[PDB]
Amino acid sequence: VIKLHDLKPAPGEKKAKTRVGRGEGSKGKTAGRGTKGTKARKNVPVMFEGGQMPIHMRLPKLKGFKNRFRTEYQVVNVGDINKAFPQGGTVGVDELVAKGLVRKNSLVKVLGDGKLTVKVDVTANKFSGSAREAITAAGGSATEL
Amino acid sequence: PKAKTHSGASKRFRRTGTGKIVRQKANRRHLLEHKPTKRTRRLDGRTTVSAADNSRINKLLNG
Amino acid sequence: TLKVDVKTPAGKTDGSVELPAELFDVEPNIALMHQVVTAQLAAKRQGTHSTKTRGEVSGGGKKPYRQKGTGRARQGSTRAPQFTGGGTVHGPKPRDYSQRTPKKMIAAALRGALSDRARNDRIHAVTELVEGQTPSTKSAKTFLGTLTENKKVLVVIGRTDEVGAKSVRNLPGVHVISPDQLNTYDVLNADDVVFSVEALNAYISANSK
Amino acid sequence: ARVKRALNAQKKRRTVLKASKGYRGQRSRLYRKAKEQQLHSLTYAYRDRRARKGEFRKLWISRINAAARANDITYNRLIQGLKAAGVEVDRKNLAELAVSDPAAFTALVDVARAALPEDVNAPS
RNA sequence: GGCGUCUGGGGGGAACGCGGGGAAGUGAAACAUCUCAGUACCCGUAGGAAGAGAAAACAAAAUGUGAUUCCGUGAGUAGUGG
RNA sequence: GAGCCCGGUACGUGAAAACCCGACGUCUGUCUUGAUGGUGUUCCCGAGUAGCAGCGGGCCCGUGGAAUCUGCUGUGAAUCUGCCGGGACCACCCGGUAAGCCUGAAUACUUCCCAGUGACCGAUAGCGGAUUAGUACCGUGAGGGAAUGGUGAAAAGUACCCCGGGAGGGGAGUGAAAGAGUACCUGAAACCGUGCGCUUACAAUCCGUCAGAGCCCUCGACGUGUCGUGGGGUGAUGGCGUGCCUUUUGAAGAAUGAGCCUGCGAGUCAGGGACAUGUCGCGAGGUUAACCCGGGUGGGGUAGCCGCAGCGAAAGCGAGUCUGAAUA
Repeated sequence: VIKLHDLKPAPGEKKAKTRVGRGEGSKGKTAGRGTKGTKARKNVPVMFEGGQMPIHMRLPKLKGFKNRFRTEYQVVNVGDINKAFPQGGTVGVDELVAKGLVRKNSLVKVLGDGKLTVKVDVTANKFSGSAREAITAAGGSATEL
Repeated sequence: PKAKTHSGASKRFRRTGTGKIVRQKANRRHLLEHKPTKRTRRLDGRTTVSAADNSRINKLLNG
Repeated sequence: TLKVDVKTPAGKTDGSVELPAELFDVEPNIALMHQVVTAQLAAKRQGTHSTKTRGEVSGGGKKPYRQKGTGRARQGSTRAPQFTGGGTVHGPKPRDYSQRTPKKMIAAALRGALSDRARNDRIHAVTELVEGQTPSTKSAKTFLGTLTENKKVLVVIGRTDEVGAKSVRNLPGVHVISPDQLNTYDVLNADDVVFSVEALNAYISANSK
Repeated sequence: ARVKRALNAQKKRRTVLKASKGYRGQRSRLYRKAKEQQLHSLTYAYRDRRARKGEFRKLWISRINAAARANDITYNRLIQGLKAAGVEVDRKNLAELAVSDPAAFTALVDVARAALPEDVNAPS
């Protein structure tokens, strides 16, 4: 029977802290800082390079902008359709949300990577011609919105 | 608090699918009057970052 | 699948419960149970420990004497650590100790614990501990003597059944609980566990859906 | 939480200052002065443990050589002779013989006399 | 303006608030723009809490939301910047 | 070391008076002499303001293409086909109706008060202050700013005698113990001395170490004293041997620091922060935040975040995409 004096974490989980500056057997008199200098008294930044114009100040900037009004779509591929719809049939945004292939506030797109032999009445926002054709071949309804 | 990001390292450094780091190349803006086109042509595109500065650039980008 | 017989104070049995299989055949993960109880105790632990560093002590805000000419060392405040009255340096501070263990790890702990007790036949049930609406600890103590001989024991009685709580509260070993706040430390510290039948039904039809 | 440090120091102080009963002055009373001398002391003990071998061997050789030279043979040729004769006795015990029983040592001397080469400075 | 009468105010306070003023050492491996900070401090007035508060607001063609404030996220992002 | 001794707890009781909550009836107003809708045109819809220009503040926004909100000057309009905004601006549509005023609840905070909790301290710590503590003392003054806890179960605090001027002590006593005497729990080290054994006044010593004579103590087997698988203190004499730390190419170093003891004194904490790596749960899924309910550490909470497809400055396309006239 278990008690509280019969619990023990797994081997290798817990580990001994380095207590540094309490002995000249483990780490003493320098604590892994070496000897005198800026990296001994205090520390040093990461974005300083001696005095020469750093990489983040002598390379060009990347070109262009973002178009804040971009519409990123969230994709689904036909492979996962065939892998989570054996019976085939109607497939909407919520049918996809059920199987857990896209997010909840999704704005969806459809793409023809994987094989398609099941029959599916897919509903999405926008498709690709490969899905148009693949649904045309597996005999299904690619009735977009 | 949070770890704030570096503006320059975000504006002159991106990441691809497999985690590579990418930059552009130098001596492209001005004084093109005398630079031959092949020299103007290997400087286009992007280029993968070196090894030696990958770590520094990780530390700048992330926090 | 494990079966339990309800028990009565007057010396009889009412019926049998047929406990689930999945709650009470879980195999325990000792690291899991360790982690979770450690978290519980940590969150119990309050962080009332504070000290006054060099910047909160009284005074010290004047260079007590010269830099040179004196003979003696260099000093910048009369409250620095190396003095006697001076500031704590890296001291205790008021802090929180809670850590965020997830629901699934917690419940896995509890089910595994109840399994550890069930397999060894330490989960007893009971309709009640008392006769009508008058507490008397002698009753409950005699009934637990009937039902158990071990030192320590857990009791799970609901909220409305206040008489059993008020009765068994004062005993040395006992540590009573409501099944809405059912936990793991309180289970594992025990040797036997006495559920009410209402409690079992609530627990099971609350978890199982 | 606050941990007074008294015991955890007293331990080693007691150790050292027990191990320096015989030293003369501040090496026998004070931890910061006996610690140092313990360093030097243990070190000198180590070194002397490695070197008392050579000390004793030197001694044994002086005894052997004087014994032999009073029996009119040199050390070097004695050991040449015993090496030739395959005799196994070591120098500690040759010296013990020299002290206690010179007769047996003279017998060994005679063995070596017998077993040495004829023309010791030959080109062989 | 002078005379009489009647009622108020006057100062203290440990923090918390609102309006106004308002630095510097520091960081930038120098430095003035910038930052430290509209912080410390100073002023005038409060209350048991204050201030804000009922759309001359958001939003994007969705048939949408419906006073304000304080918390979580959005976000260390869009961006701004010798 | 007390569940059953005491104080008190679980629990139930209790307020003449004052104070606070609502509850009422007074008292006070207030609509009641009224409303729903119709119908075509004049009038009103908050003026030195909104707006524009010039210097400025603050808004993610450092004068920039820079809206909205605003401060001082100067100029200065209309009332519903009116006006202000939807990041210069213009036309369309949309929303809203400024320049008059009040507005609770959620929120922040504790001089003081009440009751408790502590993997907080326990007299060089903890509030500066367990002790007369913002006192003594310092400074003209603003202002600084200390030190000192413990007899024992109860003072039964040594009556009496002796030495001494007295302090102080020795006996006699109290007391379980005066190795508890109002300098008092225990009572370390440095430091200060008294006795006992060895050794030391012809010798050049980082003060020790290795060998070791001699003497003294001790345990044991024996025999009139005696070696030993011994052990311990001193140790004549011989050999070897240039303090400790920091920093230095290099210090026994005539380079720095330390009089000695005792106590105190320096990689810490926060944060769903970042990266890397062990371990545990789940597994193409994972996890909740604030918050709500919970005497507790527990249950809920889908807003969010990370993954699951990227390329491209961008439109955009999509296992392909970008450049390019091109499958080159």
